[PDB]
Amino acid sequence: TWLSDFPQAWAETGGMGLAVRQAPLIIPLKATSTPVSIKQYPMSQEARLGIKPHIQRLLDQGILVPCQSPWNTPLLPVKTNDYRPVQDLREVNKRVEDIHPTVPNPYNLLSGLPPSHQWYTVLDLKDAFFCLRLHPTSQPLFAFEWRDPSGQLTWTRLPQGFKNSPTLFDEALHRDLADFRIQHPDLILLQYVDDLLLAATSELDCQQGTRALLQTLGNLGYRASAKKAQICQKQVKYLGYLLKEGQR
Amino acid sequence: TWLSDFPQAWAETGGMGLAVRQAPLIIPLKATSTPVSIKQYPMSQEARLGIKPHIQRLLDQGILVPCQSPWNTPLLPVKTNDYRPVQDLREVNKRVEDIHPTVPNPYNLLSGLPPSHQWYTVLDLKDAFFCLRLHPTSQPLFAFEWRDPSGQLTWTRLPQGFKNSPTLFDEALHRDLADFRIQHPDLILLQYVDDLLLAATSELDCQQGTRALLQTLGNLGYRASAKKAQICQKQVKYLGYLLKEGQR
DNA sequence: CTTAGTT
DNA sequence: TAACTAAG
DNA sequence: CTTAGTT
DNA sequence: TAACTAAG
Ligand SMILES: [Co+3]
Ligand SMILES: [Co+3]
Repeated sequence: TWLSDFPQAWAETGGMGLAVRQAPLIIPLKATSTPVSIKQYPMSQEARLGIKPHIQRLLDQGILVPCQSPWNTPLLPVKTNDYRPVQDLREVNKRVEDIHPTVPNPYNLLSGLPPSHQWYTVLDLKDAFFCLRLHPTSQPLFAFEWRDPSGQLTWTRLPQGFKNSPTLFDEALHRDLADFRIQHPDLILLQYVDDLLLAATSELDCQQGTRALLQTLGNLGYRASAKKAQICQKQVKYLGYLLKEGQR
Repeated sequence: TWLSDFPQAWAETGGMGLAVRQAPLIIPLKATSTPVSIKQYPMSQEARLGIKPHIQRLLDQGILVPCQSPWNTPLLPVKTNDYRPVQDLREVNKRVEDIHPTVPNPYNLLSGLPPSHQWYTVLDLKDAFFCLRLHPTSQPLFAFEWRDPSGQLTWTRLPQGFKNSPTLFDEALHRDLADFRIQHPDLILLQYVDDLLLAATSELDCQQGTRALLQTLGNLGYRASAKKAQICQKQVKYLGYLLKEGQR
């Protein structure tokens, strides 16, 4: 009943997330930056047809909305022999002011894992970035032209490929789990963007903790993949390392 | 009468030099080195004809002599639209043990020039290397095949292109002028392989010094170019620098 | 002649 | 990874 | 589509 | 100074 007991925590049975606690972000520009409008490349009818179902959803979910901006970047058809929209935000990235990296690199992250905690739970957050709202004055930065034969659509949430997206989500989630960290000082919580690791002393403290977290997460607005989940094992796969009794 | 007063000091009127004080050198090998015999490349009759007059002289002067060695390197025709023998000692160089560089680089050499000494004399030594005898056990290293349609000829003096030749001549001449340096402490003598610089306080001390040196050199066995000579000036050309009142 | 070393 | 030079 | 960066 | 890749 791991799934039944926490409906709002899993993407499979929680719909879509929304970090309600987090104010919509602004994307500060470089003092030199001016809009760039890149024309849309043509696109096979098949490609454009495989991309419509995504543009349709995110439009109903209010993640995409129409707009009218001087910023415009191209959209892409990419093949898993299926299609999925991919925006080319490289020219926008060049113009966005950089932020200080806070995401610790995986090695130093795992350093702070006491060997005493041998009961692991691993969760990846589903559509992590969309959980973070964009402030309207920043939304025009990622507009893109769309048409199924027109005009511009942009994002209302932190988008795929925005160079600062992983750092910003990290700062957001660390903020939002600050409480949890305090409510459960016997547990060890590891944070790398969207991938989490919870380690405990006993299989008791692990399950009880995995519930406290899965509840904390659903309420706060994020969603985890019930598929790729790994609940209360002594052996889990976190950020490419294998964890078997404290090794790797 | 600069020329008349010192016949044995100038190559023009002193024939050929011979550092009589210096024992014939040995060329120590690398512990790994074994002879290499490189076959002679063909050679236009014109080239070979322009090279015969040199091979003829150095044979009469006893600088070249016949021999029979496992070492053999190629001889070269080079164009000044005239010919002059040039040996390719590169493969022998690879096999000769290196020696510690003692030749100071020109910058640091000129550093020790007191501005008080503004009266210069500059001399280049003619056929410097041939003034140094080779020990017979080392001579076979630079053999080369010669024929005016055969067999090997080698050198009895330090040869053109031997990688250690300039350092060895420097050590030799510094040795041989150690006395002079002491006999004339008011003069400044500068040594770079074959190019010398003598600087003095007065034009008196310069001329008197240039005589003491030109005599010291002739007796010891070296010869200077009376052509390219520069005697008692306040402005001379030494190792590419211009010396005008202590500048450069 | 070959070749050590160069955007 | 495409010759080109100066030097023996 | 483009393009940052690689013996 | 000859493309070739992965990534947006
Ligand atoms: Co160059
Ligand atoms: Co690679």
